[PDB]
Amino acid sequence: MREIVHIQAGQCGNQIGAKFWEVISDEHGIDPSGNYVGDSDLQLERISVYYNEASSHKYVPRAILVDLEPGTMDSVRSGAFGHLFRPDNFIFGQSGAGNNWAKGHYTEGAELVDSVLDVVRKECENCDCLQGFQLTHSLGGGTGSGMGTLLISKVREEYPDRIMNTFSVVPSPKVSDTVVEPYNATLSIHQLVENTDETYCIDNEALYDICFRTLKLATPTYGDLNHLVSATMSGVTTSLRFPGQLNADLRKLAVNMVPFPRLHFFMPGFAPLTARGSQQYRALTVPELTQQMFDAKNMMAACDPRHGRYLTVATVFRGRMSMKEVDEQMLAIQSKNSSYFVEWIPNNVKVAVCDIPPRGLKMSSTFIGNSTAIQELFKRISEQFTAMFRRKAFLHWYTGEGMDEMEFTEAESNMNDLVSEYQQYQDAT
Amino acid sequence: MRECISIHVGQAGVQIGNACWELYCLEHGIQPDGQMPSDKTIGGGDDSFNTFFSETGAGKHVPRAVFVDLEPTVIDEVRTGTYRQLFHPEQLITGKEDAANNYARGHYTIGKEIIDLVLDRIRKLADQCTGLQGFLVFHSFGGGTGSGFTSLLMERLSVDYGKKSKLEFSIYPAPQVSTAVVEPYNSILTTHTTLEHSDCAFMVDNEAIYDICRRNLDIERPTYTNLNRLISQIVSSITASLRFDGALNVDLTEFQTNLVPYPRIHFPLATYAPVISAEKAYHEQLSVAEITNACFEPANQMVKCDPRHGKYMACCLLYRGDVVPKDVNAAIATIKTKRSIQFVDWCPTGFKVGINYQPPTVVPGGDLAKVQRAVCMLSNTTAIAEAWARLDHKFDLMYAKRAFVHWYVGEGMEEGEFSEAREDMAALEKDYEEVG
Ligand SMILES: COc1ccc(C[C@@H]2NC(=O)/C=C\C[C@@H]([C@H](C)[C@H]3O[C@@H]3c3ccccc3)OC(=O)[C@H](CC(C)C)OC(=O)[C@H](C)CNC2=O)cc1Cl
Ligand SMILES: Nc1nc2c(ncn2[C@@H]2O[C@H](COP(=O)(O)OP(=O)(O)OP(=O)(O)O)[C@@H](O)[C@H]2O)c(=O)[nH]1
Ligand SMILES: Nc1nc2c(ncn2[C@@H]2O[C@H](COP(=O)(O)OP(=O)(O)O)[C@@H](O)[C@H]2O)c(=O)[nH]1
Repeated sequence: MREIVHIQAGQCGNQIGAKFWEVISDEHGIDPSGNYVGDSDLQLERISVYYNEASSHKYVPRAILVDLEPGTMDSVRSGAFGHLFRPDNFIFGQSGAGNNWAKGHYTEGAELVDSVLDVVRKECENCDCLQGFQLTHSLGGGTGSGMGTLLISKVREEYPDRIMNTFSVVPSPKVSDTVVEPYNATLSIHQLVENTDETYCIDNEALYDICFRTLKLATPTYGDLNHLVSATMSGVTTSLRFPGQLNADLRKLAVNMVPFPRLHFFMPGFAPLTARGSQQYRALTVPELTQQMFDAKNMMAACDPRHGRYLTVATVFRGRMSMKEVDEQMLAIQSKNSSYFVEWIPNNVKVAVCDIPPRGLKMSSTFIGNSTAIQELFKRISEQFTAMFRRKAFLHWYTGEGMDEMEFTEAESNMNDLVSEYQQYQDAT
Repeated sequence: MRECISIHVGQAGVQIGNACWELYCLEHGIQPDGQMPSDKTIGGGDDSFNTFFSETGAGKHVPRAVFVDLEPTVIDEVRTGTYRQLFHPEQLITGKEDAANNYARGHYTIGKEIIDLVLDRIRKLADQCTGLQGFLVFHSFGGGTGSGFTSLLMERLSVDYGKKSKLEFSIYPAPQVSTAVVEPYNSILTTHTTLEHSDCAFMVDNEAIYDICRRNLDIERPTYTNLNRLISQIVSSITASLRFDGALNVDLTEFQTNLVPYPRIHFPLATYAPVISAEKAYHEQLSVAEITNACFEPANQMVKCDPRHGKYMACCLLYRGDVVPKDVNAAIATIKTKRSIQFVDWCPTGFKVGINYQPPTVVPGGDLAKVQRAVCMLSNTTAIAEAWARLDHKFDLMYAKRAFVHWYVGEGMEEGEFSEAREDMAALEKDYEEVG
């Protein structure tokens, strides 16, 4: 189809994007320097979505590495797949961007968003058809919520027609170096919700919770977490990298999954919970997998599916396994507890299967859901932020950089409006 | 000796087209290279077979039809395939971006952009014709480039050719192959502006057709190359009268007039009970009588409904070879059992039966095979109210809370037309429950 632009900022999106790209480029199997390593043509049928030919009919992706701590360039080049990125999209500020808005949100880097917009434009020109933007960052601190959200403002200003997707990373007290996060979070959603299309609440909280309770790692570093996220997002992308019945596309994904123009906080999950183990280990079978799809442990966000009604349900399946039995299982899950699936929309669930197995395991599934249940995350942000704000804290920083307090109050009002709206939409019939 | 025009809109309308036109061409024996044993090497033909083919200096019989598809997928396959060579060169149109499950894009953003080129091709190709009875269109409900493009195209065409006709062969939504859930919105949002120009339509419910293929064709994965072969056989049967040669149901005008009880209500059910397992050698034996003996059951119809709970208007048929009209009238005597039949007081009833003498010619090695006989009931039964009622139920359930409305509202049409279209179909179903 058309072409899309990939955006990675901050540290989680910069490093996490690197690992994701590693995973996908390996499964699609093209050489780091671009020799054709793929072993079937079906691999290369759509790979133009995220890879582009060089001067010698050789794949070079279309991605943009943006950040402001100068150390990201070396840290990225020091990964496995760090070299292959285009040696002109490494646009970096050198003065550091310690986790404080309005230094990059307002003060500097507003100077540099012109440069990033110029480069992304000149990049997309040769894209024969433009399909949208792929932005990865973390709702945490400065860069990843500052430059990223300003960039969203600019791109929505310039390219209204195409769609905008966000992969969002929510920090939490368990693994949280800094302290000012809730301020940054609410400051970020108050622009995201009014300037995006659909979201991906890739929670750290429950994801660490998995790494530490059941996946049994007492020292989850930035190693393991990027493992899980690269797996999840690569799975999310496969519905697109492959052909299928539900050949869901960006616009189509939205319109099938977005009931109301605001409530687009998705809840990605993953059924074969995994370590970075040298072994697949756990045989996973489909009747079990379908049950696993809704497993509380399985999800990447802090919520209970049982306590929630799904606005829309989408599923993707992988490997060589019988298609008919899966459908049978899906009908079965819908029947036993009718409430979990919302009454408003009949037949919300959509099922497709992909021929190639995920590289590593035999047969699995990649969840992409959207319940009202997503409200629990936003309630934790609400509580934490409003507690830290009932009395002032650090507010001199933001204020003296040019902020105010009415922006904070309006952001918190926006948030609690959103959560009220979710609560209401999960109680009609 | 009466030409016509065919058309295929969307990737669903082009797939049906592809699965059908091989049946058409092979049915006459027209191969991509074949000599078509009844020709003159320059325009040789004008029998009912050539009534759809225009011959070049090579005596090529290139179809007077187009494939339309803004997102290029199936059409690209046609271009690689020999089928494009068989088709008239450059007649087909290739697009760039579909509306993707939203009627308004194909009706207010995307469809209008290329609709003029489409109608330009229509006009240029049409003026090559002289004896066109009407239009044969293939589409279904799903997106604005597959349901909205149709609506707009019918608007333009009905404006351009006031005298001419257009027959609809549309595909009905089903939960089982759901590639969206805006689909019911699409269906309503089209049919509410389709009756005003259409005059004769055909809905083949994939739901029921899926039920067929899963059970009695012994295919357990409903691939878009199983249902399509079966449905393409349906199309060959219904087109058979016009397409092959002289018999009953000569004309599209004849279709209308022997199926329309009222200009609005032009939804005829189609029936095709006689089926076979597969290329499998032998299962049993079967004669001309038994097949219509079993053409009554409610589970042998292209759309889920109980014909026993309704009354008919008119019922034509076709038969293939092996003539025995005496036993046909014997079947007429048998069907008086009335256990699933009932008619209307004021209107005279006709079980019109016409004959054609060709055994069913089909694809080399599909999920079906050779048999000796068949018959297809074209009942414009009032019972189709069931489908519209179920679709209304689903529509109201989804519309109680303004679902997805912005995904149409911001796309160049207002909201309230939902309500007027809903009441429009309410009037139509009122007309059903009244008739009788
Ligand atoms: C829905 O319920 C029913 C519907 C129809 C029937 C009987 C059904 N229809 C009529 O309405 C009969 C006569 C009127 C007239 C209509 C009202 C006006 O267009 C006419 C016309 C004008 C100029 C030129 C040609 C035609 O049609 C016809 O002339 C066509 C002949 C042509 C189209 C093959 O009709 C037939 O005779 C053919 C051989 C098929 N059958 C019928 O005999 C019974 C029932 Cl119960
Ligand atoms: N060929 C075919 N199509 C089917 C079948 N069952 C359902 N469809 C429909 O195929 C349609 C896909 O074509 P469109 O409706 O034109 O889709 P669109 O998004 O408007 O545009 P394109 O995908 O570019 O065609 C969907 O609406 C499905 O409902 C089937 O058995 N065969
Ligand atoms: N680097 C990294 N950070 C993560 C990840 N998951 C969550 N985080 C959190 O994201 C925040 C990092 O924000 P960052 O993008 O570095 O802000 P910056 O300093 O402005 O670039 C910290 O709170 C991390 O705990 C991950 O996988 N990688």
